[PDB]
Amino acid sequence: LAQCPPGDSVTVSITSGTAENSCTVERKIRRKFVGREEYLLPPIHGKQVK
Amino acid sequence: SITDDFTLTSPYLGFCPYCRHSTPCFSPIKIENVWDESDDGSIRIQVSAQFGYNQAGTADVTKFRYMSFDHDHDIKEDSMEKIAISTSGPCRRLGHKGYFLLAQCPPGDSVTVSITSGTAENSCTVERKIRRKFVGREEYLLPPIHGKQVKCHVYDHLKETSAGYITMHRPGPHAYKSYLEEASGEVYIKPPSGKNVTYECKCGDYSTGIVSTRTKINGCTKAKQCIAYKSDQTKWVFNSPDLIRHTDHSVQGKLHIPFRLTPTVCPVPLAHTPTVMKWFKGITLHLTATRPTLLTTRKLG
Amino acid sequence: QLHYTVQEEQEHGTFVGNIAEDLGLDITKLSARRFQTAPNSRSPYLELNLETGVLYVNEKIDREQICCLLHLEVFLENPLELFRVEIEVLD
Amino acid sequence: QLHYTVQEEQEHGTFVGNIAEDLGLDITKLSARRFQTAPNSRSPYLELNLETGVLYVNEKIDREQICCLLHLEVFLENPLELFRVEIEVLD
Amino acid sequence: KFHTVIPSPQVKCCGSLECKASSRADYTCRVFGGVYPFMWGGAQCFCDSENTQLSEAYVEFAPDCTIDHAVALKVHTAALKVGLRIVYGNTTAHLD
Amino acid sequence: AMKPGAFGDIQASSLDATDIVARTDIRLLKPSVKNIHVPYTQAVSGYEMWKNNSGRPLQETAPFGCKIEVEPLRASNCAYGHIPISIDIPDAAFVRS
Amino acid sequence: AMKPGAFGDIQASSLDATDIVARTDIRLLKPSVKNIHVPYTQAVSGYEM
Ligand SMILES: *[C@@H]1O[C@H](CO)[C@@H](O)[C@H](O)[C@H]1NC(C)=O
Ligand SMILES: *[C@@H]1O[C@H](CO)[C@@H](O)[C@H](O)[C@H]1NC(C)=O
Ligand SMILES: *[C@@H]1O[C@H](CO)[C@@H](O)[C@H](O)[C@H]1NC(C)=O
Repeated sequence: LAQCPPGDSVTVSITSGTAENSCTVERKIRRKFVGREEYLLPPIHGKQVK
Repeated sequence: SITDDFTLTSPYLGFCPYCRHSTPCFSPIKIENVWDESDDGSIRIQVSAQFGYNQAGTADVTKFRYMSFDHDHDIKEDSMEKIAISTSGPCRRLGHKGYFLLAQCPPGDSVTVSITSGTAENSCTVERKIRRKFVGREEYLLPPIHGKQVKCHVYDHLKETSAGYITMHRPGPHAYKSYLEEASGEVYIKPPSGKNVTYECKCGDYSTGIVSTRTKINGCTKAKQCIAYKSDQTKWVFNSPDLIRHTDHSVQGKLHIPFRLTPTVCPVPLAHTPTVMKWFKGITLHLTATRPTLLTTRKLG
Repeated sequence: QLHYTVQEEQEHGTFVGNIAEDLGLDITKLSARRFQTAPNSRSPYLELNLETGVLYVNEKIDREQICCLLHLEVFLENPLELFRVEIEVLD
Repeated sequence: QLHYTVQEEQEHGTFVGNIAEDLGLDITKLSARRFQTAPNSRSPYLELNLETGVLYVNEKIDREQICCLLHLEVFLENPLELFRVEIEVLD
Repeated sequence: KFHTVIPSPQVKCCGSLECKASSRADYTCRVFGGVYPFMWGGAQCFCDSENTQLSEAYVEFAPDCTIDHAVALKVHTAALKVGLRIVYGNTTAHLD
Repeated sequence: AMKPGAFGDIQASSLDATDIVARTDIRLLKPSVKNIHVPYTQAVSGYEMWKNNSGRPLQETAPFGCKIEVEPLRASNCAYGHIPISIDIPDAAFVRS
Repeated sequence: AMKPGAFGDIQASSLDATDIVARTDIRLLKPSVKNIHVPYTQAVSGYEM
């Protein structure tokens, strides 16, 4: 379970092991919203909706 | 009466809306203002911590001072190379002075200032829309090697130059709840390491006192009906929205805003010369431009 | 926005802080308002009683695995509210 | 581009370089043309005299060498021109 | 471009607060009762739920207005002044 | 006569003047969470809004093909009319027939 | 009959021929800065267009 920036692919890799390998798949993920106003980051003062 | 003596000033804890764990938190590095008015893409950032100064307050490059998270709140120092600035990728740091950074950043929708590794490793992110800027009438990703050298305005990299000032005030109470100790039906003021602490209680009436050791409060049964905070805190703090003001909120001092916007010369591209075809009462211009280039025509009548 | 402290290597089930008392919430209506730990902020070293609203040490605290602060979030219904708790660990 | 050498740990105020002589500019015209350092490229170790156009040591040369070379920029008006000066540090 | 100054909030622990008129640019003021402010350290007042908060807000000039600013002008009837070169016979005179 | 979100929303006699007047549409909101921030909403900067859609300057939109210059404000080299000119030629310039 | 910015702006009988002919609108400019580079502007490749 990860928190990822928007992108058009998903990559899982082993950075420095003996295996030293990566796997990349095509997956379109974008930013998701809760309300009727766009926001890059959740604001301090809000409405606290479900 | 703008002063440069930072021994009279102290950093503070702000309320950052986006921390390392993606939720607002109290942070020693809180982004107050971001200015992007220079023509070379450099930005000036106001941070709740002070850079270029040591723990005591003297001028010391490669040291920055900040506010600790402990209950006996004091001012700590750390080395400067772990201060990182980013918008979408890493940002080059062009200069630093107390409360202020000057950086060169790629375009992005947010501004992040982080303390990387060590103790107090954290970050602060603010929604700030900055974009690539231009000087002339031709777009360019990079400054051209052969151009026109037109006048533009950039932020001065010298920290001695000043763009204005910020007001500095005496700090208000902070009211740490760890100074309070609940006992079997009574409360005690518990100052840390003998530092003097003022308490205001509403036991059955408003009572104010100053103690230096652990002191019983006679009328109060719960810790939530009284508060206590450190006394003798004569260190000027910037007028920030995340701090309760003192009873006397007069302007105690002024601090320079470094990296003033200064005129200079800077090159702009010269586009390809168009081919002109003439026909009776008209011309045809054959236009070639890799980047968007502005063309203007007007009649002389 | 809540400030709490714990000691280094503290025993399981020991007192940390009374969330319901510090927020001024009534004690007899935690279950009616659905007091619950926020799923975004889950701490393996901390656990809170739903009935009493008292935070407790769940697993034994270790700075080497942690390092710093411990972050937790609670949410309440009717009305929908969110609260944040931050814990400092001594050495 | 106009690069030239400076010794390690050179004293403050020692002669370092001559911008005006290498560019064919006289003292009076550069005084009239506002011969100033460009605000982008500035170094704390070097300063120019505003009327003679001579770079000299401001702060003593040390080993961190910013990143490596020393870079400086100057600009003039009527006509608007920008000039770059590069400085080698002999360790 | 204006710079919006939000001063440090005033908090008075269960005692009424009100704010007076100010000569500051676009001074907007509002007082909120029944607050319970928190900072890093714990609660900020000794009083349960009658605490009041006074919030201030105004605007001033941005630090970079010394360069990026606009000037508004009302202009009247314009007068034309010309530079003339007059050659009479074989004598040349330049004038305005 | 300031208007929120338009040009001239903040005005002063000079940049260093203390008698600044503005009518930006600023309003203070009740604090939702129990921190010590001040929540507020404001209209956009009318100066920035004017910069976004200022159109073209008079250096590009001016009749008779003459160029606008500042300090002082003027329009130089305009070719639009006819000027009657009277010259009192000195008699030393003339020669006999 | 070469034309700048259009197809056939450069022509030859073969890819290895030395009798290459072209009419790409090359404009050599006066060097502005005090260096040795050759500043020039050119029409876009008509083959790419
Ligand atoms: C704290 O304040 C008290 C007020 O009576 C003063 O006497 C004392 O010197 C101060 N300083 C300490 C205890 O360090
Ligand atoms: C004008 O011309 C006459 C005859 O050609 C000559 O004698 C005289 O010197 C000239 N005057 C001037 C001012 O050049
Ligand atoms: C205003 O600015 C936005 C983004 O800054 C831009 O997309 C837009 O074209 C501008 N003009 C108008 C008339 O909206």
